[PDB]
Amino acid sequence: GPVDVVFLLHATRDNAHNAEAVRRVLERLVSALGPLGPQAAQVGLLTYSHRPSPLFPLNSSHDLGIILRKIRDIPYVDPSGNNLGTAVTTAHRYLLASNAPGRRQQVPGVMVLLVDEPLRGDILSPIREAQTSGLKVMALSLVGADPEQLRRLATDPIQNFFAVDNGPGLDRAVSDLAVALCQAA
Ligand SMILES: [Mg+2]
Ligand SMILES: [Mg+2]
Repeated sequence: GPVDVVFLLHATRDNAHNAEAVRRVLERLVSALGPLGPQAAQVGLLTYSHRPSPLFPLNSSHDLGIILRKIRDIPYVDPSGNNLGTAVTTAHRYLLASNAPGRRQQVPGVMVLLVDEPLRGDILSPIREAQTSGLKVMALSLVGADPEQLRRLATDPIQNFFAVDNGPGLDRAVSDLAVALCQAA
């Protein structure tokens, strides 16, 4: 069935060296959603440093080729910063809210969190409010992240996946999340 998915990525000059690995991850996750279309899957994207950067809304395009180029051209230019909290809030207010561009009513909304560093500041309040508004929150913790942080948010439990390494550990986590996304519709 139809689904509105918005991915949240940590993107700075500090983790620019992992951009290609993350791109391949996102490609698999976008594939997991099935055909893109106004009556099918939609994808939005926001990145975060200390500040949030919405890159494109759910209805920016249904052309898979264009969407993947946008992902390819994600700016990794910002200074150091890992403010996931404000990112969640911004993605909610401007990309997944009922009034957001391309957001479809009676369609499940999903917020997918990519994390690769220990989290600073409050994430509990933004995530809880996203859940309360009816959004499904999922998180992929990449190598470098603290795997316990997004597991101890007690708000409803999150579907968490942790890459214990950048190899098979990563592959398993991504596959598990891909299955989880397929079921979210
Ligand atoms: Mg083209
Ligand atoms: Mg950083």
